[PDB]
Order: sequence, then C-alpha cells, then structure tokens
Amino acid sequence: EPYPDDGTGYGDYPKLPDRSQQERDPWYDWDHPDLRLNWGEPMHWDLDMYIRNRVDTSPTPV
Amino acid sequence: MLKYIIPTIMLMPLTWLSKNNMIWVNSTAHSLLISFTSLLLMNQFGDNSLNFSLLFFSDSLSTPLLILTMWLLPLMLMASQHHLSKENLTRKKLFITMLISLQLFLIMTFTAMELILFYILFEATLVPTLIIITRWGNQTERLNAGLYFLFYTLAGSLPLLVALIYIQNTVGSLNFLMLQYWVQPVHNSWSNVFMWLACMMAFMVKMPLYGLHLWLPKAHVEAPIAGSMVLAAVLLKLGGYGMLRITLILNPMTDFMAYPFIMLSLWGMIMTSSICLRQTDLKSLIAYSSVSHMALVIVAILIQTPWSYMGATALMIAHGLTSSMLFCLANSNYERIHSRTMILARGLQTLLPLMATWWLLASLTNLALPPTINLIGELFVVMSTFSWSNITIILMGVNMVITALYSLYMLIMTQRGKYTYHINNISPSFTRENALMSLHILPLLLLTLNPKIILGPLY
Amino acid sequence: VRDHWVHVLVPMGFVFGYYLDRKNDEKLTAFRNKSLLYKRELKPNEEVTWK
Amino acid sequence: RWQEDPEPEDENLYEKNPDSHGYDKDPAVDIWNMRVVFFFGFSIVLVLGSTFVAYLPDYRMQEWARREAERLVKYREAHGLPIMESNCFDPSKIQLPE
Amino acid sequence: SWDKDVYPEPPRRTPAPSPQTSLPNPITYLTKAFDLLVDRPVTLVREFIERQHAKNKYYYYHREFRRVPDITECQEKDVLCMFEAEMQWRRDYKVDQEIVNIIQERLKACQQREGESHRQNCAKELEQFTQVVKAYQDRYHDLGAHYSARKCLAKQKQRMLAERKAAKEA
Amino acid sequence: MNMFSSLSLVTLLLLTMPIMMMSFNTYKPSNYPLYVKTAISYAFITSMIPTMMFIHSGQELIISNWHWLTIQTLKLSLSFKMDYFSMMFIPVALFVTWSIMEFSMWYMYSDPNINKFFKYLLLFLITMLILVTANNLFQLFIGWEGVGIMSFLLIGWWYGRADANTAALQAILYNRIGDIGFILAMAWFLTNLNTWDLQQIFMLNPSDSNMPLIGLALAATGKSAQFGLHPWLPSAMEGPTPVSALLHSSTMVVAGIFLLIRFYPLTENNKYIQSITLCLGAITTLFTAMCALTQNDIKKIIAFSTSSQLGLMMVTIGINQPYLAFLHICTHAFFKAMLFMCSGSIIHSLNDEQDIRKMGGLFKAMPFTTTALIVGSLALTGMPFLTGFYSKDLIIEAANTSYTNAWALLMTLIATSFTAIYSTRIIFFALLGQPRFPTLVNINENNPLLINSIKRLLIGSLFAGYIISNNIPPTTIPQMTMPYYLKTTALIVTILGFILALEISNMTKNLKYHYPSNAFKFSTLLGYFPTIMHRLAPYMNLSMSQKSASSLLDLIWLEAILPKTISLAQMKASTLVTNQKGLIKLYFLSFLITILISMILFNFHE
Amino acid sequence: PKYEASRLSSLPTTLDPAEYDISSETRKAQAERLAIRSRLKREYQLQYYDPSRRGVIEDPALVRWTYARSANIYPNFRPNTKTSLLGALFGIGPLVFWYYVFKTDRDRKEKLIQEGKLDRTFNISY
Ligand SMILES: CCCCCCCCCCCCO[C@@H]1O[C@H](CO)[C@@H](O[C@H]2O[C@H](CO)[C@@H](O)[C@H](O)[C@H]2O)[C@H](O)[C@H]1O
Ligand SMILES: CCCCCCCCCCCCO[C@@H]1O[C@H](CO)[C@@H](O[C@H]2O[C@H](CO)[C@@H](O)[C@H](O)[C@H]2O)[C@H](O)[C@H]1O
Ligand SMILES: CCCCCCCCCCCCO[C@@H]1O[C@H](CO)[C@@H](O[C@H]2O[C@H](CO)[C@@H](O)[C@H](O)[C@H]2O)[C@H](O)[C@H]1O
Ligand SMILES: CCCCCCCCCCCCO[C@@H]1O[C@H](CO)[C@@H](O[C@H]2O[C@H](CO)[C@@H](O)[C@H](O)[C@H]2O)[C@H](O)[C@H]1O
Repeated sequence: EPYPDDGTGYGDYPKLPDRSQQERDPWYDWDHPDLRLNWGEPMHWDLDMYIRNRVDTSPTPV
Repeated sequence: MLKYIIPTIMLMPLTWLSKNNMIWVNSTAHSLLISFTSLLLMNQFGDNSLNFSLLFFSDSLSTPLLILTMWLLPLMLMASQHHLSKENLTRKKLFITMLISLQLFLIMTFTAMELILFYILFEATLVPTLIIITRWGNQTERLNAGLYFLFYTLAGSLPLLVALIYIQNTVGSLNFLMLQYWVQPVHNSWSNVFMWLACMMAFMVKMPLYGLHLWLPKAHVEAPIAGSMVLAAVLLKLGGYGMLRITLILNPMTDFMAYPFIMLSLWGMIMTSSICLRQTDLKSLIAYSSVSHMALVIVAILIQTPWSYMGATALMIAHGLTSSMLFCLANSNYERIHSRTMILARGLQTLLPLMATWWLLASLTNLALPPTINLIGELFVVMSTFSWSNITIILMGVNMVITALYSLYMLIMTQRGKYTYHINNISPSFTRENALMSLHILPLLLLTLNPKIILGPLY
Repeated sequence: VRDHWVHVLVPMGFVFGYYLDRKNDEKLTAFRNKSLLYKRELKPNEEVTWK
Repeated sequence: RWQEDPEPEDENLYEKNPDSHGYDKDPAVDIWNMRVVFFFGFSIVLVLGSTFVAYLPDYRMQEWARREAERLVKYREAHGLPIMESNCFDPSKIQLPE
Repeated sequence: SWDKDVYPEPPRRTPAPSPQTSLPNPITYLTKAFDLLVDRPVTLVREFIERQHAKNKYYYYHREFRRVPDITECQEKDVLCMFEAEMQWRRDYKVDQEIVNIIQERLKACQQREGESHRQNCAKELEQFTQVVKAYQDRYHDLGAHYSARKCLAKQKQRMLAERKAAKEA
Repeated sequence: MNMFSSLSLVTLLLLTMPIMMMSFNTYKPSNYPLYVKTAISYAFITSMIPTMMFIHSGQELIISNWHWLTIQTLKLSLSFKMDYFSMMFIPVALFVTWSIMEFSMWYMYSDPNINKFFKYLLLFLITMLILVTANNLFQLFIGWEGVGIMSFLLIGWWYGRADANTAALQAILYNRIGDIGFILAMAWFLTNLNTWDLQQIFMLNPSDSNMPLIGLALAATGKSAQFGLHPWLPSAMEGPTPVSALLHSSTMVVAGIFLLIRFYPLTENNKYIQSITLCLGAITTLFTAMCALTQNDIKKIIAFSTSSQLGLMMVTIGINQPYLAFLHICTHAFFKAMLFMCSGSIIHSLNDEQDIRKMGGLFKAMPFTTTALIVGSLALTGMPFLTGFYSKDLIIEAANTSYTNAWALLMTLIATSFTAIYSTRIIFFALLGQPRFPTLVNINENNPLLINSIKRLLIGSLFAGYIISNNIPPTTIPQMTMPYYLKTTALIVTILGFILALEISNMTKNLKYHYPSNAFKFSTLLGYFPTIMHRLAPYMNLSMSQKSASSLLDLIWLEAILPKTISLAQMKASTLVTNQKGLIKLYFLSFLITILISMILFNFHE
Repeated sequence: PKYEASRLSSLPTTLDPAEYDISSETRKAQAERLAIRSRLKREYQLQYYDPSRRGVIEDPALVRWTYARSANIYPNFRPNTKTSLLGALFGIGPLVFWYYVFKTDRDRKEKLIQEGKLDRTFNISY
C-alpha cells in the first residue's frame, strides 16, 4: 500500500505499520539483531526514527 | 607573499618531474615544508596590518586562514592517494595539479589588497574545484552537483562584479587600505538596497546561507574526499572572509538590511541541526552540520561587534579542521564498505578501536566541548548575540542541544551497538589513516593553549 | 644528483620568492625615515634606517 | 550488452605486505611515504611550529599595552589626574556645528 | 618585581600565635618540614640559576611612541595623515583596555583580601572602577567592529552637542 | 601561604599524573588500577594539609597562576579558589573516590578494559575538581561540561547494549537543556557586569539578578536532576555500579547544588529566586521519594533516593541556608556511596541479579554487607548522631522555623517519612525472610578490596558528620529556640515512616491477592513522565526533522522556487527560438515585420 | 476498562480481536508471508555462509530506502493546496514570526537607550 498520492513525494514506497523496532520479537533470529530487521525486507520510511534508541510505540500497561 | 606563491607554483614542476612512484612522497613532503614557512605570517602588530606590497597584505584575519589553507594541501594528498591508486600516472599528476592550483588561488585570494583582484581569484577557485568534483567524483550525480555548484556561485558573484566596479567608479579605489579611510556612509535608497544585496549575496551563497544552501549537500555527496576537505575547510570561508571585509563599506545600511538574513540564519541553524537527526547518508549529515555552524558565522558577521567578529574568526578556523576531520573519518569507512549509508556498518568500535577514539574526539569538537576553540568561537558569538537581543539565547541554546544530539547520534550509530554480521572486510586502520586523523585533531587541540592567534583583528 | 635534484625546486622557489619580496621593499621607500612617528636622525655609520 | 571490463575486486594492501603503512604497494616507497609525513608533519611543523608560536614576540602588542597602561596609571595618579577621560579628543580642537 | 603604587596593597597585619592548648600544632611541624624539604632545595636551585643569569646581563626596552597629530587635525581624505592618526588611536585604545583591566584587577583583589568586610572596605576601589568604566564606555562603546578614530570622533561630537544643548536650556 | 598554595595545587597535579603516564612513558599496565588508586589516596593526604590550615585560622586564597587570554577588557586566567567550599569538599571527594576505586578493583576485576575504566574514573574526578575550584565562569564551565561528557562515556560503558547508549545520550540531552541556563548566566554577567570572575560579580552585587539566577537555577535543575529534567538520573543505572557510586556521591549530581551554593551572595538577596528553588526542590524530593516506594531494581531505588536527597539540598538553598546545603553534600557523599557499594556487593554475589524480589535471606549470609547496609540506611534516615543527622536534622529545623512556603514545608516532611519507607523496603526484601535466589549458592563477600573499601566508608558514615560539624567555622546564626514539636518533627515522621513501612512489608506475606490501584501504578511507572515525554517529544522533534525541514523545505520548495523552475523557463524559451522551419519565405517575412515595427512602434528612424 | 490505543502505544497483540478470528484465507496469507521471508533468508544465507566471500552483501531494500528518502522525492512532488500551504506555513511563517519578536525587542531596547532609561552602567563588552 503506497502513501497517499499528494505532493509529498513518497512515490510508490510502501506504507508500513507505524511501529517501533522495539515491538518486534526479540527471540527470533534476525539478520540484524540490533535493528531487528531481516535482509531484503522493506524498511519503514521512518526506520531511523523507530530504532530501539529512539521512539517507542510499545503497548503500555496504562 | 611571493615567498609563498612561488614555492606553491614550484610544486607543479616537482610533481611532473618526479619519479613515477614518488609523486605522493615528493608533493606531500614539500607542501608540508611550505606549511611550515607559513608560520612567519604571525608577525602581526597591534595597530597596523602586515602590508607587503601594492598587491598583497596580511592581517590577523587572513593569516589564520592562510595557515589553514597551506596545512590542508598535504592532508588532502594523504587522503587522496589511496582511492587514486588505480588511476594512470598522467591523470594522477593532473589531480595533484588541480589541488596545487587551488592552493595558489586561495593564498592569493586571502591576501589580495584590491577587492577586484580578490574577486578574480575568488572566482578562479571555482574552476579547479568543479574539475575535481566532476572529473574525479564517483557517481552519476557529480555532473549535476557540478552545475548546481557552478551556477549558484555565478548567479550571486556576477552582481558582485557590477557592484565592485561601481564602487571603484564612485570612490576611485578598491584597495582595502584606502577604503578604510575613504569609506562614506551608505544612505537609505532603493539603489543602495540593491548595492547592498549585490555586495553580500555572493558571499551568502558560499557560506552558505539557509535557503541558498541546497548546492552544498549535493557537492559533498558527490565530491572525492579531497574535494570535500577543501570545500568544507576553506572554500566555505571565502564567503565569511569576503563578508568580513566588504561590510566595512556598507554601514549604516547593514543595521536593517541584515534582519532577513539574521532570521534565516537563526531559524536556519535549528532547521539544519534538526535535519541532521534524520540524515541517512553520513557525508550528507556532515554537510548539513556545516550549514548550521556557518549560520552562526553569518549572524556574527552581520551584527558587527568586536566579540562577534572574534567568535566568527575562531569558528571559521575551528570548523575548518573539525569538518575536514569528519569527512576524512567518514571516507575511511567508505574505503572499506563503499557506501555512505550511516546505518550500514555499526559497532565499529569493536573492530577499529583507535579509529573510534578519533571519532569520539571529532564528535566532541563538533558539539563544542569546552575549552576547544570550537566552543570558544561558538561562545563568543552567543555572548554577542545576547546583547543584540536577549531572546536569541533561546534559539542559540536549543541549537546547542540539537547539535549534541546529532553529533553523538552519529558516533553511537556507527561506532556502538552490534557490528553488522555480513560486513567481514573491516581491515585494521592503516598508518596513513591514523596519521591523517591526528594531523587534524592535534593542531586543533593545541590551538586551545594559545587561542589569540585565531581570534582575528579585533583581538 | 639525478635522483634528488627535484628536491631543490621548492626550496629554491622560497629563496627566490624571499628575494623578490625584499626587492619589492626597495620600491616602497618613499617614506623611509620620514614618518612623523619614526623619523629621526641617522647614526654616524647608518646610511638608511631600514632596507 | 556492450564490451566492457568487469568491476575489479578491491585489493587488501595487507595481503601482499602485512607491514603496510597504507601509503603505497611498493614496500620501500610505502616506508618513505610514512617517514616524510611523520617527520615533516609531526617533528617539524607541529613541534617546532608549536614552539615558534609559543615564543612569538609580543603578538599584537598585548604585553606592551599592559606595560604602557601601568606607566600611565602611575603617572596620572601621582599627579592627581583622572585615570581616564570621557573625551578621546581634546575639545579645543573641535568646532561643533551651529 | 612590580610597582606597588600601580598595584597597591595595604600593610599586612598578622596576629601572633597564642595557643590555649597543650596539644602541638601539626601545622607548625609541617611548616618546618616543608621549609626544610621543599623550600630550601628549591632555593638552592634558583640561586644556581640566578648566578648563571648574572654572568650574561642584557637589557630590553619599553617602546616609546612619539605623539603625532590626531584625527581632528587631519584634512578629509588625506590618507597619510589619517593613517598616522588612526594607528595612534588604535594604540591608545589598546592601552585604555589595559587600564580598565588594572582597575578591575585592583577591585577583584580587594574583594578577596577584605573577606566578609569587603562591601564596606572596598568602596574606593569600587568607585574608581565605576568612573573608569564610565569614561571607557563614553570613548569606545557602540563603535562596532569596524571602529576607527573617525567614528570615535563622531560619537564624541554627538555627545558634545547633547551636552551643549542641555546646558543652554538651563 | 607558600605551603598552602603549593600543596593545594599539588593535589590537582597529582591526579593528572596517571593520565599523563598513558603516553606509555613509564607505565606498568600490570596494575594500572592500583597505580590510579594509590594516586587518589596520596592526593587525599596532601589535600588534608591546606584543609587543616583553613580549619585552624580560616586561611583562604585565590591562585591566578596563568594568564590564558584577554578579550579587550575581559582577562581570563586559570584561577583556583581555595576557599571554604573547596577546602572541605576536596578531601571528602578524594576519600570517597578512594573507596570507590578500591572497590572497583574487585568489582571490575574481570572487565577486559579495566585500565580504561580507571582512566575514565580518574578523568571524571579531575573534571569535578576543576568544577569545584574554579574561580571564573569559563573555568567552571570546563568542569561543568567535562563531568557531563564523562558521565556519557561511563553510563554507556557497555556500548553493545542499546539501553546503555540510550541512557548515556539521555543524560547528555537533559544536561544540555540545563546548560542553556548556564550560558544565559554567562551572557548576562558579561553584558551587565563585564566579568566572569566571582570576585567582580560579588563586589558589584547586582540587585536586578532575576535573569542570571534563573539561568543558574535552570543549570542546577539539569545537573542535579530536579523535577522537569529529572528522569535521566534513574536511567543512569545502566552504568557499572562503581559509576553510580561515584556519579551519585562525589561528582556529577551535586554539581548543580554546588553551583547555587557558590552564588549564595546573590541568591541571599533574591527572595523570588529563593521561592522558585524552594518549590522546585520540594516537588522533587516528594515526587522521587514517592517513585522509590514501588521500585524493584535495587540500583533504581537508591537512584531515586539520590534524587530525593538532591531535592532536599535544593530546598535548603530555597530557605537561604547555603552552608547547610553544602554540609549535606559532604555527609551524603559517605553513606550514599556506601549504599551503592553494598548493593554492588549483593548484585555480584547473586550473579548480576538486581531485583529485590529475588534477594532475601542475606542477613546472615553476607554479615558485613548487612552491617554496612544497615548503617548506611540509618545514616540516610537521620538516625541521631550518625553522619546524616548532622545535616538533615538541622535542615528540617531550619525549614520548620523559617518564613517559607507552607506547602513546600509539608512536601519536605512527607518526603522525609517516605525516606524511611523505601529504606525499610530495601532492608526487608534484600536481607530478611527466606532466600528467593537460585539454588547454586555463590555468595562470597570475603575479598579484602571489598571489605576494606566499604569499611572506610562505614567509619565515615558514623563519624564524618560529627568531625566536620565540630571543625567548620560558623557562618550563620543557627536557630536553636523552637517549640518541642518543631524540634523533633524530623525524628517523629521518620519513626512513623519506619512503623508504617513495616505494616506494608508484613502484609505482603498474607495469603491474599490484591489488585493494583492507580496510585501504585503511578508510583511504579514514575508518574508516566518518561513514558509520555520520552515518546512524545522525540516523536514530535524527529517527525519535524524529516517531514518538514528536510523533505518539505530542503528537497522540494527551496528546489522549486528557484533552480527547478528557472531551468524549465530556459528550456521552454530555447524550444521557441530554435523550432524554425528553415524556410526562406518565413524568415524574410519576419524581417518585414521587424522593419515596420522598428518605425511605427519605436520610431528608430527618427 | 478497554484498551485505548494511541499513536505511541499500540494495541497489544493478545487484545486484538482479529488475532483470534483466523480464517483459511488468513492462514493462506500468513503462509505466503513466510514464503517471501524464507526465500529472502535463503538468498541471504547463501552469500553470508560462502567461505570465499569478503565484503558487503548489498541489500536492495537498504538501497531502496536511502534512495526513497532523498532522490525520489522531488520527481513525485506536486504543487497543490496541501504542499503549498504546508510549504508556506512552516517555510515563511517562522521567519516572519521571529522577525517581529526580535524587531520589537530591539526597537524597545533602542528607544530606552536613547532616552537613557536602560541600565548600561558596566556594559563595555559587546
Ligand atoms: C630554449 C627553449 C627550450 C628550453 C628547454 C629547457 C628544458 C629542456 C629539457 C630537455 C630534457 C627533458 O627530459 C626529457 O623529459 C623527461 C624529464 O627529463 C624524461 O622522462 C621522464 O619520465 C618520467 C616522468 O614522465 C620520470 O621518470 C622522469 O621525470 C623522466 O624519466 C625524458 O626521458 C627526457 O628525455
Ligand atoms: C538564487 C541564486 C542561485 C540560483 C541558481 C539557479 C540556476 C540553475 C542551477 C541548476 C542548473 C542545472 O541545470 C539543469 O537543472 C535541472 C534541474 O534543475 C537538471 O535536471 C535534474 O532535475 C530535473 C527536474 O527535476 C529532472 O527532470 C532531471 O532528471 C534532473 O537531472 C538538469 O540535469 C540540469 O542540466
Ligand atoms: C629541504 C628539502 C627536503 C626535501 C625532503 C624530500 C624527502 C624525499 C625522500 C626520498 C626518498 C628516497 O628515495 C630513494 O632513496 C634511495 C636511496 O637514496 C634511492 O636509491 C635506491 O636505489 C635502489 C633501490 O631501487 C637501491 O640501490 C637502494 O634501495 C637505494 O640506493 C632511490 O633511487 C630513491 O628513489
Ligand atoms: C539567478 C539567475 C540565474 C540564471 C542561471 C541560468 C541557468 C540556465 C541553466 C540551463 C537551463 C536549461 O537546462 C535544461 O533545463 C531542463 C528543464 O529543467 C532540463 O530538463 C530536465 O528537467 C525537466 C523537468 O522535469 C524534464 O522534463 C526533462 O525531461 C529533463 O531533461 C534539462 O536537462 C536541462 O539541460
């Protein structure tokens, strides 16, 4: 699903869920364990904002 | 200045008449000797500048820029000789010749007494710089980067030519010593508004001012390492040096004409600093860092106070060494992984321990840790803009926070964390690379022990 | 030596440049010992105050 | 498509020369390149240059100014004169308009 | 070593030791040890160095600048006279910076020396600092980075014109 | 004077020698940590000599030894203030660092980069001493930022761990926000007083000191983790335990308080600044003590204990008792450093377990760590005549009998009760009851480095407050007349805190299962401040960077309005000029139109 | 008390009602996702484990990401009511805002100095 066609300039780049990498399964054998990414999988447009050092979107108990 | 112009010229017959395998050894050795003799320009007086002849003079502003310029040439030869190893001999010598000719123009540019002579040499530096980027840049987009670089400069510099010739007709001279005494105040009028813009825009484009900066991230991402070093270290400072001189003859109109450019710089530095937090290409990140640091210099020059002029000079020298270091550090990673993507190779402190120390030291100077001259320059500007208007401290303070965040973000992302599993060619740091890093940081940190020599005429 | 003769080019460029800078001074002596600040009388063996 | 050479493989200088300084493939040239950089860069420019800067003769007359200020403060206070006057220039030499 | 009139100091008043205890003063014995272990060897080395210096006595001088006409006596655009007037003004400006520094140094030393009584005992130094700063501000403040004798003279005349105007209407 | 000044400088130079020896001159890497530890212990001895001279006669002096730089009328010299505050702090810092460094020789024994670790601890200490002895603001700023950067390198010691890198950057972020206040004060003092030297600032003594002092208050907020810029301090537990011990006692965190103490000549005349610091300290001490009530990580409980104790120091500044605030800094350094050292002893014995829910039954298994932990807890809670009593109790009486914000006073007393509760929580869950740790028992506190280092701080935690209080010269008129209920309030609320804490602790043993309240969740999750602020603010800033600053502006509209549109116009214009049919007829027809227009329209024939 | 998701706090997977209502059409999609992931995993591992390889395994996904985040924007940019209003709102607006903040502050300060009501008693550094 691409980003909506306005003037923004996303092109055909996929729109992926706005979720932090911290939410990914930490026990799975990621090709990039620190990023929790697999080689060849599409990267979220804002991946650099969703690294584990930055913005977390994990469920909260409250 | 002939004692520096002639030996600089002699570097070209030396390179072309050297043995095939000794072009790097010979050009590096003798350009270091030239750099050594450049310390004689420190004969500066409290009242008068060092006026050599009718063509060339040196003062406390041009002297530090001259020494930085001549120091960078051997560093550029060190940085370039590896990625040029496959290049055939004649083209290697042509590359070195372009670097030498760039230095010759630069040392004449910074010491030219007459402003039209300064203009011609100021323009001449474009030619070799454009050749270095377009001929020896690596990617397809170097051709576009060459065009943007060329036409951004000329769009501003041609109006400067008309203004300069106009001033000489009206005043009778463009000699900078003459203008110091025959300067007359600039009265309000629409003619003088455009004379002011013609006198300033060319230097703004080179700094670069926010809004006219889009050519610079392009130029860096496409230039070879030596191109990036000279671009960041010296070529940006042609604008600052030009502004510091020409503002003499623009008073008191600068009082109100500077407002739009102070707003662009003050807001520009926060935007470009924020942009650095999201850059994915390491060279592009360093390029945007330069725009933010030079936005401080524009503000300092435009508010014209002794503290701001001293801070502007120190910042120009300090940024020259720091940004040149950062490009060299990023290039040394590129020569291994052949990608500028910051997130590609991580955890390099585990694999290259000593290179991570250079990364730490460069980052600390970039965020202006006291008592580095990076901090001295930034602090002096912050002090002077506070008097100009107390509210500027909020913008200055926010930029300091963002600057620390992106400087340490760059250090953390590339050096810390876990190493990338499949990147298995991270060979140990070469002696050449380690020496190149230390030849940046060591003079930079030594200057902290005697900062007065980089504080400029207002000291 | 044919091996190391290129190493004199830049050092000789500095000596020639230094010499020409001094020649430049001989053309700018219109005020030597004539400025209000420094003008004085010559010492018995002095021909000029500076060169 | 056309007749073009393949991309060469990047060569690790350490394979042929484990002692490489990273300057040149020729070990003799490599060592000389290291020596000029280290000698002219560090031994000369940085050490002697730092020493030269440390002993610059009163750069921009700061030390002379302090000595001169002491001389004036001494003489002015001895004679009951103001240490410093608001007027940089003598008013008797100035003709105001109107 | 320095002129006591330029950098004044009150006569130091030290109380004599007046012990009211049978315990020995550890500072007294450390002072003796320091004098014996540190000061005496240091003094011997210095006296050797001073003997070598006395064998090679030579002198240096404080440069004297003759006065030249100031910017008020220069014809418009006469660069030769303007240059000499301008350089003299720049030298005086540097001297006036150091005079303010001397007065600030006096003020800072008084504050530390007088301790908790500094607010009362440093009035004369504070008054002198206030006056020189006012005089310095009148001369040089607001001239900008591209300052000159011309701009300094223009500022003074603006101040003179204001002073005359007020005096007339009085 | 010659011995006083010579020995005070030799202390600082002594600490730099192990750093200089890293140039491989005369180095013995075999035992660099011992060499560094020995230098600290010898520096402590040399610093006691000038400290003794000050206590005898009040000898104080300033050493402006090196002229660095003159900027017109601003002369910057390397100047050292050897005064009351630097004379008493330096021996305390060196004594505590001596124990921490000796302890680290055991705690960090298996760390491959132990040599680098001890170098960073030494650099940490040097930048703090620069901070404490600085006589001008530029020199102070060098130490100010130095400790911050050393905090970054030591918090992120285990740099392969993302959480460590995040915590390290978080300390930088919050401290740089406080640093905005620091540069504001520097700018104000230069512009208005023409100085960065403490002497001239105090002599000129401005009455319009709101702006510079708010800047200093902001700087202290960041550095001492007061409310608003507080979360970074509990996050700094990412670092090795010796980092926390040094960070929380003799160095980083007390710097903010020390900055305000150094400027008491200005704050004591500014009631507006006093009210702000009083209320900032009160909310901090109350809020962080409340957070400690429900923490399970032992290092985090003690971290929140520091924030609460720092808030109390900030309250002492608020009620215009700078010398009492300084005394608490000195006493707090002993038992707080011990508490971290004792917790490190427990963590090591339980194979890096830091959850108190997995401790228990250690009262007899680790008798010496138990003794030190009990003594440290009693000193923290103000047990009479232990080191903490000689500062806190005087602070509570001074606050009780002062003209002060009534709410701030109540918040401070409640926080004193909460101190008893969370100290009880550590003792109850860590030492009493039955073991809850794994089955392979590896408990062992019998290393002389561990025992001796804790032993020295135990002795300090008993007598240091008594020794210091009986030697410092009076600088205030202590308030000693008050009603019985204002004199004993600190003791009573502390005792009630202990009793109430025992009711709560014992109720956890009943076979009853309880649902959580909102208050419990609010305390456990730290008031949601990190959850909301550390997600929202980074999201908003990082989103602005890419979406609007980078893409919208720098890759689009600044491109559009100039180079992109200009190129189009020329390309369109070129196609108009060159798209000709090559016909003789059409070209000569245009010649006719040109000649006609030249005359009829422009009169070129005239 | 139901879970309320937010942008910065996602709905827990165990509380997602779509997590349990799983159809054969949804299992078919999950199988196809695991086939793409497995196909890419194999392609990666064949290079990652190759003993003769030395260098970087170029990842097209990473290249596409860095390309999209820069060079691909302007070609797919359209001047319209959205980007123009966002372009104006955050491009010119802050400059005008700060211009008035600083201009107003400096006019007030300059008027006080000329009237002699700004205290500059010790102000000789600027
Ligand atoms: C009167 C006007 C004319 C003035 C002429 C003055 C200079 C005349 C120089 C004549 C000799 C030139 O020498 C000729 O060029 C170069 C440099 O030597 C040599 O060839 C060169 O190859 C490479 C560089 O390319 C190097 O190894 C080395 O510089 C040299 O061997 C030729 O082998 C030689 O034949
Ligand atoms: C305000 C002072 C400075 C103003 C300077 C403005 C003058 C013009 C500078 C750039 C000149 C480059 O000249 C020409 O520009 C266009 C884009 O602009 C480039 O074209 C590039 O952008 C266009 C438009 O997105 C694309 O269709 C094209 O694929 C791409 O290569 C041309 O390849 C280049 O030949
Ligand atoms: C003030 C000017 C200072 C300029 C400093 C310039 C430094 C230049 C360093 C030159 C490095 C030495 O250059 C090299 O040295 C050796 C010995 O002399 C020469 O001679 C060599 O030839 C062969 C090697 O093939 C062997 O006999 C032996 O290794 C050596 O004699 C080389 O032919 C020369 O290429
Ligand atoms: C401040 C005054 C500055 C004056 C500077 C004058 C600079 C003139 C530069 C040359 C102008 C023509 O340059 C030419 O422009 C057009 C349009 O952008 C470019 O055309 C390119 O961009 C357009 C725009 O999408 C595409 O449709 C086209 O397919 C592509 O080729 C050419 O590749 C370029 O060669």
